[PDB]
Amino acid sequence: SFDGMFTYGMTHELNEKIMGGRITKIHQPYKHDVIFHIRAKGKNQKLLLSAHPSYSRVHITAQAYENPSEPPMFCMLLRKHIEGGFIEKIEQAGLDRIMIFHIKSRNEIGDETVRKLYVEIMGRHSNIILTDAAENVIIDGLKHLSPSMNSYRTVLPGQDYKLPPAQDKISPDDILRHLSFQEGRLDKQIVDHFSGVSPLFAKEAVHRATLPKALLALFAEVKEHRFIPNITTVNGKEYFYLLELTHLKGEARRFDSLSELLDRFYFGKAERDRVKQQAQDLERFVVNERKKNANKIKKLEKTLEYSENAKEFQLYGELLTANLYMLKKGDKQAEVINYESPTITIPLNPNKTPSENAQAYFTKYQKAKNSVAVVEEQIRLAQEEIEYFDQLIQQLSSASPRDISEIREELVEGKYLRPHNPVLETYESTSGLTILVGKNNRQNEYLTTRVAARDDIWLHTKDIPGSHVVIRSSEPDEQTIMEAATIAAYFSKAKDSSSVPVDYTKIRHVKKPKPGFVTYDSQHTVFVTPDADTVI
Amino acid sequence: MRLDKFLKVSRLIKRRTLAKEVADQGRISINGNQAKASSDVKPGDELTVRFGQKLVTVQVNELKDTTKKEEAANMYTILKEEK
Amino acid sequence: MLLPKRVKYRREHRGKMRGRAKGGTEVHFGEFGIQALEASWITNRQIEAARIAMTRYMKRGGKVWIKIFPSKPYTAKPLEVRMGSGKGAPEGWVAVVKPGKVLFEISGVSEEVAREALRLASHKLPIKTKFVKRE
RNA sequence: GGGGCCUUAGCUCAGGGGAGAGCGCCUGCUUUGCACGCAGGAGGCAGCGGUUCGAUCCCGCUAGGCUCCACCA
RNA sequence: CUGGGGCGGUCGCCUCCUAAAAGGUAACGGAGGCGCCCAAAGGUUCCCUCAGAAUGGUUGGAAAUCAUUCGCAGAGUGUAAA
RNA sequence: AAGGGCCAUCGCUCAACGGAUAAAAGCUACCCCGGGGAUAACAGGCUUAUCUCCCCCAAGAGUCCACAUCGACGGGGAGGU
Repeated sequence: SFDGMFTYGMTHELNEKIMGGRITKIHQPYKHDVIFHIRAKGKNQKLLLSAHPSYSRVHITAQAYENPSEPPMFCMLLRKHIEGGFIEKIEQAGLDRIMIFHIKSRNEIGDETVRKLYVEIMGRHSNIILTDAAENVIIDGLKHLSPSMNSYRTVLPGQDYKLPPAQDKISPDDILRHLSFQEGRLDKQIVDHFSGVSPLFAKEAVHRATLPKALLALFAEVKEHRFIPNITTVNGKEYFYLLELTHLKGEARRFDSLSELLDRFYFGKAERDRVKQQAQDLERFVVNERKKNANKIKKLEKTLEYSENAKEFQLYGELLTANLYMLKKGDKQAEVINYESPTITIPLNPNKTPSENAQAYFTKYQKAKNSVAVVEEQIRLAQEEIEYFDQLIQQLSSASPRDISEIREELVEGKYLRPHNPVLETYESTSGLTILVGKNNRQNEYLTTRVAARDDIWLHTKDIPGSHVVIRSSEPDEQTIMEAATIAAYFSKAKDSSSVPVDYTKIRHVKKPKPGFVTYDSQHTVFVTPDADTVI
Repeated sequence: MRLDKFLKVSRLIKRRTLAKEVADQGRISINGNQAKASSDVKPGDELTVRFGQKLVTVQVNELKDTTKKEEAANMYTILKEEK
Repeated sequence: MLLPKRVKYRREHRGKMRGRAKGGTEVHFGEFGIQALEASWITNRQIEAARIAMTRYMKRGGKVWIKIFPSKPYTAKPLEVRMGSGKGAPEGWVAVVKPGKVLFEISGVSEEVAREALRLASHKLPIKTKFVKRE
């Protein structure tokens, strides 16, 4: 996104405001992020800079996020040589993803001095540097970089500043001259000709189908500041750029300020992605446990198929006790009839009595019975766990962070893990009603028990796994009855499933019997389907 | 202290192993004298170094062991680069 | 295996079991008790053996009320060691007992059951005993 | 068994007035750029007791580990 | 010195128990401390009386400081114990 | 006058703290003398923690059944290898 084009746009459009901006205050809220509260054009404004590699940028934010309690070294060094400054001029560094502030300020003796603040936004190896005007000597540096990387340039203070090697790219037909359009995949190699390029921009321009026209038109657009700062969302993966989206299916939201675009982008992505990392790291573990339990019961089942001789021994003991008068002590076999009048030949111990033998058959029946009962109990345990984790994964798929924070504690309580009234969440409903729900099992149970009566109605899935939701004393019309089905089908084991039946039942028959093993009676069921955010 | 330890704490070289490796190659020197990883150092020392062809000359200002990141480079100063 | 949680001195002199008991000479918490006819030291393993014995014989029976607690520790040097070089390390815990002293009581249970249980306990104990009841 | 040393984040370290420095593995993100990164796995004084307003920091008891010794007939 | 020696540990002083109701009393018996500190932590004159608990009361919070009745003493007494 | 005496006072963990010198660690199986059963290795003796053996209560095992045979937690003795 942050191409040389976006850069150059910002260069002019911020000099629009901050000609000679008086740097009133300096702070460094986060590691690779710095705030200036500047006074320009008779107004105070915020100026965020970021060398944070993926989020490295520059911005002006209405959200002065948080000035730190600690003044760090870099912040204080900026205070030393820039505080109370004066932003004479801004420059674009020749359209590379780099910017320059030509700044003035009085030294410790009131003699006016100048400096060149450089902001190189390269991606993973962005940086912020401060330099002398005439000497070009570096004075400060955010990411000191020693030449063990055997690189062209160097960061360290005192040294003469140097810029990166500017590649051999014509920064602004010439592509049809230089590049052989037969090459294909030219969205790659427009980077090989132009300076300010994203593969996003290159692809969206190449998809306009010989297309020098698109390049020239868009370059004129940017040069004229004719762009439209919007954010694009191609099924998630929210992207943004000066130009709108060109072809893809993604949603678009437009803005008046690129600065507000950056605000509304990064203000979430700072932590949304962290929460996603946590969620996925947890989901992996949960799936490992559920998969493990499934394979465990597979082991138990395929083991069970080899010790199942119970009924034979039962029937044998029955027959022997029935025929305990024809039988010698010392015999090997017994031609015996079943009480269908087959004739079975039961083996014996030629040393034992028939009483002893029959009792041994009863003993073996007892034993096989016991072992099978054990295995069936273990099966029940494992299947309960598997269903618990399957519902859990459904919830985690249809989750919010507010419920994920509760789910973590639920599992730490279950001791699968290790390291207060907000329960429910609701939206609009039919009949101008409110329908509350909880993606967390614990919050759902809290709502079902403590937030409603017995005669109220609970609406959930009529199927394997889904959430639990209801309105406070849910006794509204069939409109609300069918509206609850949409909310049920949305947050279910199969979202967007157009054949999902919802079960509506009186809370008086809601079984509060692992956790969330809630059975139900006094129930009816209606085939329904998922819906949109209009379900809110 | 020792050269390799000094290089690691000053973050010239990221691994003491690599410091030892280069000193054993003898790519570097001190005060015009070829040196080794066990070579003693101190403030005021003038250090010649190589990175392939990139030759470097630096000056030693301080030395320690706790050496957090940005405070590392305070330990010394660049002087000159050749090739 | 009873234990005093905390103690001043982990090492004490042993002492002398002269005379009869001060108190605890008669059942008053329970009905049917046992008392001693000698003097000796008694250990947590002994008392818990007797306790679990009577409770297994009784299987739900009423209440017991042991009347002692092994406060005293007793040391024992390690094995195959010369004399001297400090006092030996503690080993366990001990209750000291005079004659005329009641050890275990019983209530909630008939006399025959009580007498049999206390017999069983006496055979786990070292000393001579007597069956007793409340006045 | 005896004596000495050690037992702090995943690893290595410092620090009687409130445990914080660096580094690494796996995963994820990430990108135009000459190995220049970021987030999470996670960051917790071996334990017990005592003195102090307080303890990693003083004392004592015990466990785990490393080294030394466990000889004369 | 040594319940043979060696290795270990200790070697002087203070407090308690052992110690057997004067005193004293051993052991490689049991527990702990000292190799100082205060120029006011001394002298004198005059003054008054503690710790904790329950009530009420911002920040004040279980626990500051507060008034409040109870309160031979549970506190303090430079430091170990008597 | 030097120097000494008297008075006051300083200098030592001389800590092995009534301090042998201002000044000092080890091997001896190549060893030697004087003495000791005042003191160790073998054996004897006393003890018997330990060891061996015997026994008590008896839960429990023993399909059932404490005691055919085993015998937990616990207890008491003998012997003197």
